[PDB]
Amino acid sequence: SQLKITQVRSTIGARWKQRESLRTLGLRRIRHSVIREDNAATRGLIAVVRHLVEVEPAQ
Amino acid sequence: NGRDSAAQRLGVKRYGGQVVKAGEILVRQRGTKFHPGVNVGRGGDDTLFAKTAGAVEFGIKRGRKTVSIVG
Amino acid sequence: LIPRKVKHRKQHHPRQRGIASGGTTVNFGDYGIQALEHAYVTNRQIESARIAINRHIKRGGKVWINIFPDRPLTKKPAETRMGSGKGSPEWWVANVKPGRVLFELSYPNEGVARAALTRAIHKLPIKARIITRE
Amino acid sequence: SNQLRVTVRTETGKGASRRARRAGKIPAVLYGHGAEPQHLELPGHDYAAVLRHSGTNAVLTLDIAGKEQLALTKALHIHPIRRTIQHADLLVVRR
Amino acid sequence: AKRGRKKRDRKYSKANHGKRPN
RNA sequence: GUUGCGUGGUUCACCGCGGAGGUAGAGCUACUGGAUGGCCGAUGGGUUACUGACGUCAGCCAAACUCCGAAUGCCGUGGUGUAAAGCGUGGCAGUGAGACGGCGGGGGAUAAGCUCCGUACGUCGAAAGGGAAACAGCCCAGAUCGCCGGC
RNA sequence: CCUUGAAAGAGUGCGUAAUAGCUCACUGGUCAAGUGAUUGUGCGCCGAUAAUGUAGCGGGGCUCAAGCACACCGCCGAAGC
RNA sequence: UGCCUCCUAAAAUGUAACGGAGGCGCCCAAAGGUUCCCUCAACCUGGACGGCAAUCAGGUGGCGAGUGUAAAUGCACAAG
RNA sequence: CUCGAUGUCGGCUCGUCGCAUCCUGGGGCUGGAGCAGGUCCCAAGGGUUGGGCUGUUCGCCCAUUAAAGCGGCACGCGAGC
RNA sequence: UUACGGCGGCCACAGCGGCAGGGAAACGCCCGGUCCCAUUCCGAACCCGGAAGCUAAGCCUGCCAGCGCCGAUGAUACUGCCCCUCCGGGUGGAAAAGUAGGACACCGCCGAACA
Ligand SMILES: [Mg+2]
Ligand SMILES: [Mg+2]
Ligand SMILES: [Mg+2]
Ligand SMILES: [Mg+2]
Ligand SMILES: [Mg+2]
Ligand SMILES: [Mg+2]
Ligand SMILES: [Mg+2]
Ligand SMILES: [Mg+2]
Ligand SMILES: [Mg+2]
Ligand SMILES: [Mg+2]
Ligand SMILES: [Mg+2]
Ligand SMILES: [Mg+2]
Ligand SMILES: [Mg+2]
Ligand SMILES: [Mg+2]
Ligand SMILES: [Mg+2]
Ligand SMILES: [Mg+2]
Ligand SMILES: [Mg+2]
Ligand SMILES: [Mg+2]
Ligand SMILES: [Mg+2]
Ligand SMILES: [Mg+2]
Ligand SMILES: [Mg+2]
Ligand SMILES: [Mg+2]
Ligand SMILES: [Mg+2]
Ligand SMILES: [Mg+2]
Ligand SMILES: [Mg+2]
Ligand SMILES: [Mg+2]
Ligand SMILES: [Mg+2]
Ligand SMILES: [Mg+2]
Ligand SMILES: [Mg+2]
Ligand SMILES: [Mg+2]
Ligand SMILES: [Mg+2]
Ligand SMILES: [Mg+2]
Ligand SMILES: [Mg+2]
Ligand SMILES: [Mg+2]
Ligand SMILES: [Mg+2]
Ligand SMILES: [Mg+2]
Ligand SMILES: [Mg+2]
Ligand SMILES: [Mg+2]
Ligand SMILES: [Mg+2]
Ligand SMILES: [Mg+2]
Ligand SMILES: [Mg+2]
Ligand SMILES: [Mg+2]
Ligand SMILES: [Mg+2]
Ligand SMILES: [Mg+2]
Ligand SMILES: [Mg+2]
Ligand SMILES: [Mg+2]
Ligand SMILES: [Mg+2]
Ligand SMILES: [Mg+2]
Ligand SMILES: [Mg+2]
Ligand SMILES: [Mg+2]
Ligand SMILES: [Mg+2]
Repeated sequence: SQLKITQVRSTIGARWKQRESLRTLGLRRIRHSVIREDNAATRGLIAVVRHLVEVEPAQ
Repeated sequence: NGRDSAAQRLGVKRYGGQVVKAGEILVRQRGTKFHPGVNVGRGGDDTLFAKTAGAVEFGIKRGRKTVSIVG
Repeated sequence: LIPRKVKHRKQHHPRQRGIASGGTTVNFGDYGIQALEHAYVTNRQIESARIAINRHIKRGGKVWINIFPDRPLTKKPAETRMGSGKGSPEWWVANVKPGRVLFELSYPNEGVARAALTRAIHKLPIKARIITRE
Repeated sequence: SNQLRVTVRTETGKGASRRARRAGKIPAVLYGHGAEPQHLELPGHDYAAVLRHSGTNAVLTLDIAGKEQLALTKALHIHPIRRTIQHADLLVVRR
Repeated sequence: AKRGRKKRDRKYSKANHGKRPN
């Protein structure tokens, strides 16, 4: 159950928790993508940075 | 108008579940807003220090909020 | 309309946000005036509206004023620079939120009652409508 | 007498209530002697018309989507501004 | 009066998103 | 802030668990005060149509009211993640006149391109490029260099 | 307040200082299809009102929309990728 | 202009103004320590002076009294 | 904003603009018989005096006139007085 | 084990109040102030020696929603973060009050009669 997260909006103007959640997820720049195991922590991060990312269930 | 006094930095210093050493101050307060429990002294100005090493525990003792140390 | 006593002569301005949660329906009379906007209604405005209703009906009926101006507002002297102590109280004001019923009226004639309530509404610094007791 | 076409609320909450009110229904609950509450959806216009015609204490022979059981209105929540019904409290009655 | 009003009114635009300096 | 030498994940983020609260709201026959309309009627008035106490019946209000009471934020802890987090000790600093915008407040007349606070809030300062006609502080976005490529 | 009851006021509004006159509140049949009140709403009208020169779309121009709402389809667009 | 208490102060701490309210520059040889004991205010009824309210008796009363002194937090398990 | 200088009242001279109109022009209503008015609407083409007192602006007054308007322009204008 | 006397846990869903039933052991009421001890006066209280009488009280058992107490679900207020020019919306939390209801406690140790 892996999720594919892609950064869509920029980090400029983002708040501290949002920037740090993006860093924890591992996204560097816009249009960058990572694959993460779906669980409670991952969904918490995605919830915090929902407006800056788009998430689709890629395998 | 215009006068004031210094802020006294009152309140809880160690919270529930925290590991403390003997003598650690736990609650600075005026009067007994909290009450000493097992292994907890009071102090000359209601200071609620720890008499033993352990973990903090807040409770109820028939109306009084109490702070106790479990070893 | 002035309180006999207050515990604090100088108070912060009442906060003008949200919808009124209490006194939103007619309780005493069968006709009422319901506010639709926030304002600081003063005792002078209240007296004006009350006299308007009374002097239009001219006889019969009962009028209730379910608001009291017990919040004071201060004002500094006219010719003074900025910031040399808070000013002395000048006005007495009631904090009104949308949905709050201001006046209550009962009268045998619906047309005359509605005309008097409209006359009252046109004296207040708010948009207000007329609601019945269903 | 006062027949009502109600359905069980699939989802409850702030957003669900807002969506139902926008769609034109009235969220409600049904409790009483059975010590068990149910969340039902009441169509707005017909329920309001029933309330106007037959009064507040009118017996409501509403039937669940599959079952029939009459009840009574215990309390209604009316918006101060819109003066419409947001919520209904229906109490079962043992005749 | 008019200068301030007209300068303040133009922050209501799609690009500025409802805010502007001063 | 930078840099030398130590320490090495101790920092921070999310999830779970253990904790203190009295703000928003709300309530008040739960206190202290204010306050609308009745019933009853304490006193005072010349047998009382006049003041109408206390309660009680309904409806209310409060920064210095609270029987209550969030959301957030804060402390600790167990996991997961994350190079240029953190901590100690030395060398060398600069800064200590900030501005505007969003939200919460005080002063002011709830006026000021006014003034004073808060805000792991933003930008400018010290940030070029695209948008807003022009337009430090608004929206998008952080320029290693080259290209007569694409989205 | 009642009464020839076809129908109907010690008066609905201008109007005599007063008495009159004036219409109207109401009915008979002539014609024959909708007529009024009121609620919430979308977009519009007035209130509107300073001084060098149009001067409150950036301009030309635009309702045969190049305006507004909803739905949909392409593309342009930065030193971002 | 130093110190103490509350609100502003936005439910940890801290937080400005020539913002809103008050206090302190002491007092007690017991108003300190310890041991033991007790529960107040208010209201009702009855009772020479004595009455709204002096001391007495009986009920009701869980904190609405009291705390050396401002306010806050506490104290009826009493810190009274 | 201007402190390594932005000359401050009144007057003279020269103006220019607005209309919230003083006269002249056109109207509605009138508690407009006529003459004269009042109030409101349209209208900025032109015109809108000379003296006494005061540093004055302002103001009072004298004699006229169809009229003796109200304001902005660094309270227009001192490298023009 | 039944139902009694203590000691505790907990501090109202357990309290207050009303209505009934009990004195085997016990617990109390009760008899006097000679002894210890005491009354800011009083053997009222405390303390001392006892059982002449008794469940009338305390106490125990059962029944009462009466006052008081606990209290949902749903909805709403409020709110973190986004969208948004305000209006409002999305998403995640979520009251107080009120309603349905609950409730005249529950749990452990020792001792006596009974076991
Ligand atoms: Mg303080
Ligand atoms: Mg001391
Ligand atoms: Mg309320
Ligand atoms: Mg009005
Ligand atoms: Mg909490
Ligand atoms: Mg407080
Ligand atoms: Mg509040
Ligand atoms: Mg109260
Ligand atoms: Mg409060
Ligand atoms: Mg805080
Ligand atoms: Mg260093
Ligand atoms: Mg300094
Ligand atoms: Mg400074
Ligand atoms: Mg602000
Ligand atoms: Mg401010
Ligand atoms: Mg400023
Ligand atoms: Mg700020
Ligand atoms: Mg600088
Ligand atoms: Mg730039
Ligand atoms: Mg920066
Ligand atoms: Mg730019
Ligand atoms: Mg393209
Ligand atoms: Mg315009
Ligand atoms: Mg690049
Ligand atoms: Mg504070
Ligand atoms: Mg604080
Ligand atoms: Mg002093
Ligand atoms: Mg003492
Ligand atoms: Mg002593
Ligand atoms: Mg004592
Ligand atoms: Mg200068
Ligand atoms: Mg100089
Ligand atoms: Mg120069
Ligand atoms: Mg001129
Ligand atoms: Mg004109
Ligand atoms: Mg005439
Ligand atoms: Mg005329
Ligand atoms: Mg002209
Ligand atoms: Mg011409
Ligand atoms: Mg000049
Ligand atoms: Mg000169
Ligand atoms: Mg010059
Ligand atoms: Mg000059
Ligand atoms: Mg010059
Ligand atoms: Mg026996
Ligand atoms: Mg005796
Ligand atoms: Mg007994
Ligand atoms: Mg008995
Ligand atoms: Mg709930
Ligand atoms: Mg509740
Ligand atoms: Mg009970």
